[PDB]
Amino acid sequence: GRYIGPVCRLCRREGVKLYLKGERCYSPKCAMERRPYPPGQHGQKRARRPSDYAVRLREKQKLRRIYGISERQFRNLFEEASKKKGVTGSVFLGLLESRLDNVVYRLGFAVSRRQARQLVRHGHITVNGRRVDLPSYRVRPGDEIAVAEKSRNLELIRQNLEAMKGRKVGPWLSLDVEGMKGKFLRLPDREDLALPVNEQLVIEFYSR
Amino acid sequence: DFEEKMILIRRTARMQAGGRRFRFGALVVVGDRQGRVGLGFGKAPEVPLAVQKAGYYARRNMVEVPLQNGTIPHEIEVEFGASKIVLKPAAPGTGVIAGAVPRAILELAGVTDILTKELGSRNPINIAYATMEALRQLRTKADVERLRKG
Amino acid sequence: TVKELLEAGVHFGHERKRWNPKFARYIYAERNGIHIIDLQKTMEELERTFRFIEDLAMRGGTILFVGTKKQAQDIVRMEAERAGMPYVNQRWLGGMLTNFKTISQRVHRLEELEALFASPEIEERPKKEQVRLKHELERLQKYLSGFRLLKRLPDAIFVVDPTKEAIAVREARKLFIPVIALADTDSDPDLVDYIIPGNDDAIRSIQLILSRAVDLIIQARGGVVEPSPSYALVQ
Amino acid sequence: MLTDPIADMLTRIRNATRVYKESTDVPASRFKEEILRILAREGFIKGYERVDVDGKPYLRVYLKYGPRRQGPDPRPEQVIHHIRRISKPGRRVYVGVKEIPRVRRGLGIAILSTSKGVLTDREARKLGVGGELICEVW
RNA sequence: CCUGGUCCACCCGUGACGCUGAGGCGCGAAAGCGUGGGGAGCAAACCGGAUUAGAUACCCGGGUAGUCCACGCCCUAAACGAUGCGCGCUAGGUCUCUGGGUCUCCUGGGGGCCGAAGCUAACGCGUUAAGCGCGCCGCCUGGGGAGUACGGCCGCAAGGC
RNA sequence: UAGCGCCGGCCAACUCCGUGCCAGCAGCCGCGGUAAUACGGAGGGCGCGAGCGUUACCCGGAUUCACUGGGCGUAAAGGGCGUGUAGGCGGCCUGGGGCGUCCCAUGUGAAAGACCACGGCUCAACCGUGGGGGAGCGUGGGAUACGCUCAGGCUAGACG
Ligand SMILES: [K+]
Ligand SMILES: [K+]
Ligand SMILES: [K+]
Ligand SMILES: [K+]
Ligand SMILES: [K+]
Ligand SMILES: [K+]
Ligand SMILES: [K+]
Ligand SMILES: [Mg+2]
Ligand SMILES: [Mg+2]
Ligand SMILES: [Mg+2]
Ligand SMILES: [Mg+2]
Ligand SMILES: [Mg+2]
Ligand SMILES: [Mg+2]
Ligand SMILES: [Mg+2]
Ligand SMILES: [Mg+2]
Ligand SMILES: [Mg+2]
Ligand SMILES: [Mg+2]
Ligand SMILES: [Mg+2]
Ligand SMILES: [Mg+2]
Ligand SMILES: [Mg+2]
Ligand SMILES: [Mg+2]
Ligand SMILES: [Mg+2]
Ligand SMILES: [Mg+2]
Ligand SMILES: [Mg+2]
Ligand SMILES: [Mg+2]
Ligand SMILES: [Mg+2]
Ligand SMILES: [Mg+2]
Ligand SMILES: [Mg+2]
Ligand SMILES: [Mg+2]
Ligand SMILES: [Mg+2]
Ligand SMILES: [Mg+2]
Ligand SMILES: [Mg+2]
Ligand SMILES: [Mg+2]
Ligand SMILES: [Mg+2]
Ligand SMILES: [Mg+2]
Ligand SMILES: [Mg+2]
Ligand SMILES: [Mg+2]
Ligand SMILES: [Mg+2]
Ligand SMILES: [Mg+2]
Ligand SMILES: [Mg+2]
Ligand SMILES: [Mg+2]
Ligand SMILES: [Mg+2]
Ligand SMILES: [Mg+2]
Ligand SMILES: [Mg+2]
Ligand SMILES: [Mg+2]
Ligand SMILES: [Mg+2]
Ligand SMILES: [Mg+2]
Ligand SMILES: [Mg+2]
Ligand SMILES: [Mg+2]
Ligand SMILES: [Mg+2]
Ligand SMILES: [Mg+2]
Ligand SMILES: [Mg+2]
Ligand SMILES: [Mg+2]
Ligand SMILES: [Mg+2]
Ligand SMILES: [Mg+2]
Ligand SMILES: [Mg+2]
Ligand SMILES: [Mg+2]
Ligand SMILES: [Mg+2]
Ligand SMILES: [Mg+2]
Ligand SMILES: [Mg+2]
Ligand SMILES: [Mg+2]
Ligand SMILES: [Mg+2]
Ligand SMILES: [Mg+2]
Ligand SMILES: [Mg+2]
Ligand SMILES: [Mg+2]
Ligand SMILES: [Mg+2]
Ligand SMILES: [Mg+2]
Ligand SMILES: [Mg+2]
Ligand SMILES: [Mg+2]
Ligand SMILES: [Mg+2]
Ligand SMILES: [Mg+2]
Ligand SMILES: [Mg+2]
Ligand SMILES: [Mg+2]
Ligand SMILES: [Mg+2]
Ligand SMILES: [Mg+2]
Ligand SMILES: [Mg+2]
Ligand SMILES: [Mg+2]
Ligand SMILES: [Zn+2]
Repeated sequence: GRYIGPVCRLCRREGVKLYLKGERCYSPKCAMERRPYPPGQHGQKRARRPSDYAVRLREKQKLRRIYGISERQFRNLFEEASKKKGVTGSVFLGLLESRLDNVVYRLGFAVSRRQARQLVRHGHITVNGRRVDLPSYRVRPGDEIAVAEKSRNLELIRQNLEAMKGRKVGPWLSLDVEGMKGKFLRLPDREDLALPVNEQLVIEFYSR
Repeated sequence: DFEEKMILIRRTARMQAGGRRFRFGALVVVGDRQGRVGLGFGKAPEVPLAVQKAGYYARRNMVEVPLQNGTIPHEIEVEFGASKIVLKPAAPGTGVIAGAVPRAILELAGVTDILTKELGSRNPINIAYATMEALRQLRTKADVERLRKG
Repeated sequence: TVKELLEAGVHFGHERKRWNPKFARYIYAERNGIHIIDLQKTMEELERTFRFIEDLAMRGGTILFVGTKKQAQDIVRMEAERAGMPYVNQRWLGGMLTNFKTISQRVHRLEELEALFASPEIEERPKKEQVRLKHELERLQKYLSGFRLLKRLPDAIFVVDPTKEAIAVREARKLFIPVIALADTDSDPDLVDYIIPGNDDAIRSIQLILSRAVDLIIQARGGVVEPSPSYALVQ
Repeated sequence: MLTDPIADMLTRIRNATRVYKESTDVPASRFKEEILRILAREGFIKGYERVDVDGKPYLRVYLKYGPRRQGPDPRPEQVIHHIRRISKPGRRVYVGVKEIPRVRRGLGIAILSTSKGVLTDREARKLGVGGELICEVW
């Protein structure tokens, strides 16, 4: 499914500016920079005080639509995190960040997460030399996420890695722009992520 | 400095020659999330006045909660009327698992991980009073050894 | 401060009935169906009570004297008309402490009417108001005679009969105000923070206790005052 | 007669402390005395002593209370907030060493009768033996 | 006249002989049944008089079974404190019945009222607990259908469990 | 290739028209008799997505058969009362036994499954390897506070 369709309507409905197109969510064209109200005929009307279930559902939907992961994989990852020892929320965020498509996005190979998903699915991304075409692939600490030697001549990768010159990467990632590769150093901490999501709200949403 | 959240708002009715006349009641919890909570039930002919009065009464009735790493020091069990509240400490990463009323009361108290259960009557007023008395009957190890000095 | 042997008539309590079991610790024995107070525990508690009174007085605190038993009214009305501790004499109005702001508004109206009768505005707005406000000021002075001195909540209260003045005691408990009281056998000592186990019906007991207490108050602030002119109220 | 003398003693202590009594007399027995040893050791009571009533031996338990509190209800806080018999006649409760409960997550005690005497939850756990779960006190 | 229970005082005797109690067994208001007797008053059914729109009622005049007795059945109830029994523990005040005692009063048993703590959804309970505990038995699991049907046991029947 | 359900409250999502206790909807409360956010259609929205709904069944919530964990004055519930059989329960002290109870050691607890770790199919599902377990029962040895039993003693219960 992948929800494929309009994206900045989620930028509007969630009330927080999301980055689903990469660019144009920074440019004054996101429609969140100019239309912050939710979509539909009844978007500009006075909003009623939402229920607690409303708040938790909206927060979980925000966190899910940020990564573009379906409800099935999302709930499975949450249950997997809850089975493990440690804080459920931080482990859940580390699991979501460990996805191959999200790592490709974080490493600057793609401008958006869905563009990264298409780059992975089409075999333009390799892991430790071997080609991997699975967005749900879990990257372990130490894996070298590289670009296919046959794909390093493509225009989009040239553009993205030409813009990545001088740009800093996450504290848990390393980037080699000349070799067009990177390394997943460690699992990111909660302080490492600046996501506008309260993970405890999602934990309480699935606690029901 | 003080967070304020309403539990429930209801409209009661008294009978008078001519018809029924309404009066609004509202529960309000106030907390600094540092270990202090307060519960208040305010009644007024209109809703905003009732909410303000409940906030005043809540700020007037405070309870110091002995938090121990975001959780409770020991499991408690309080019967208020027919409503029973059961509280139990939890390890971090668990979250607050409670009904709406106790979740709000404990969140405003500064609790982050706890396990609760409502038994008997599910009345929100009595459940709130039972949770308040539960937080009031909390003792620390320091308090325990203080009571057994002799 | 020299009331060791001069306690003549304080040991007499109430009858066998109309007592409180919690007072049994402060009772010596029963002579002719009348509870008699233990003479030793009387001064035993008097030490601590008068020590608290001295500590609170030398710090500049205010004590509210409450008396309505019709046997201590004329005594409290002058023992508190000494060093400026206020008093309540005719009857204790519900909410004088918990609803202190509204009673202070009543006091504002009292001094307002006192200012109107001090200004030449008495003649305007003719005799109808000149009688209405006259009676209003009369009853305001009747009820708020000593209470008008309280600018804020008192730091302690003094009671003559905590059973007769139970409402004032309860209001003091609600506001965490210390409760000093001359308790008898018909009262609950647990509610009293500083107990004085004496008699509440006799006039000499009340006169002795309150006179020595106000003397201790003025002694804590220096300038020992002459003996109180309450002896003539023996009648 | 008394069906459960131990529960009778526990209820005597409960009813005594609930009215803030000075001491309470319970019909004396070596078992009750060995329990009162644990009580006075853990600070729930000021102590106990053997006494004699008109013809028969009793045990005076001297109760313990907190400081007098402020505001309404100045009655002090109870030192024995809760004392409940567990292994009653007709349903006797025996637990292994790995089945000894932790009362109030440590703030309470559990009195056990084991083959090595009358112990507490932590005492029996340190000794490594279980037995009859007499009562829980906290 | 025969006879049961119970309370107190003395501290005399036995030495845990105790508590509860599925079944079983017996007692069990009134009404009702059988046999015999009795039958004043009352009185189902019934005979009438009124009232009423009608009055198979209330009101009025009569009146049988019955009410009564002996013997044998029947096993029901708002059989009610709508609160099973026993023991211990937990403020008092007042009224009363009944003992004992240094007989203003104390102490023991019983019957009421008000109330400490406490309990209760509340009303209320509160040393005669509905409080705090322990032991044992009985019973409850939404309302109607229904205390009906079936089966069994009991009963002369009505009918009961 | 994108579909399916929902948008009165529980429960996330609102307007227009049609209809007029009609036609219908409905898990529960309930909605419709002229201006329906509940019927029917449309627009819009919410939720999932190669699925979405429905029905049936099981556990859950349900502390609503209450061992953990409920009750019986007035809400369902104390037997009409007693006598008493079996059964359940048993005041204080000493000793013997060691049945209940407890402890140690040991055997048993197949594999698969479950849990944890690593690894193999590009991931996963799936699978492999290793690790950790565990009540119960058998055996040997030990403990005796409590419950039990036996023997004796005491008088506070009980009876005389
Ligand atoms: K290719
Ligand atoms: K309670
Ligand atoms: K005949
Ligand atoms: K009945
Ligand atoms: K007599
Ligand atoms: K039609
Ligand atoms: K519709
Ligand atoms: Mg977790
Ligand atoms: Mg977990
Ligand atoms: Mg505290
Ligand atoms: Mg209850
Ligand atoms: Mg319920
Ligand atoms: Mg319900
Ligand atoms: Mg075992
Ligand atoms: Mg430690
Ligand atoms: Mg003898
Ligand atoms: Mg003998
Ligand atoms: Mg019997
Ligand atoms: Mg029977
Ligand atoms: Mg009969
Ligand atoms: Mg008859
Ligand atoms: Mg006959
Ligand atoms: Mg005949
Ligand atoms: Mg006649
Ligand atoms: Mg007729
Ligand atoms: Mg008529
Ligand atoms: Mg006619
Ligand atoms: Mg007649
Ligand atoms: Mg005749
Ligand atoms: Mg006949
Ligand atoms: Mg009756
Ligand atoms: Mg009955
Ligand atoms: Mg009933
Ligand atoms: Mg009874
Ligand atoms: Mg009596
Ligand atoms: Mg009463
Ligand atoms: Mg009370
Ligand atoms: Mg009341
Ligand atoms: Mg009782
Ligand atoms: Mg039924
Ligand atoms: Mg039914
Ligand atoms: Mg029926
Ligand atoms: Mg019948
Ligand atoms: Mg039949
Ligand atoms: Mg037959
Ligand atoms: Mg018939
Ligand atoms: Mg018939
Ligand atoms: Mg029948
Ligand atoms: Mg809604
Ligand atoms: Mg529909
Ligand atoms: Mg269904
Ligand atoms: Mg129309
Ligand atoms: Mg319309
Ligand atoms: Mg509609
Ligand atoms: Mg649509
Ligand atoms: Mg399906
Ligand atoms: Mg179900
Ligand atoms: Mg269940
Ligand atoms: Mg449950
Ligand atoms: Mg059911
Ligand atoms: Mg149970
Ligand atoms: Mg129930
Ligand atoms: Mg009965
Ligand atoms: Mg037997
Ligand atoms: Mg027997
Ligand atoms: Mg024994
Ligand atoms: Mg036996
Ligand atoms: Mg032995
Ligand atoms: Mg053995
Ligand atoms: Mg296995
Ligand atoms: Mg399982
Ligand atoms: Mg692998
Ligand atoms: Mg093992
Ligand atoms: Mg063995
Ligand atoms: Mg031995
Ligand atoms: Mg013997
Ligand atoms: Mg005798
Ligand atoms: Zn955008």
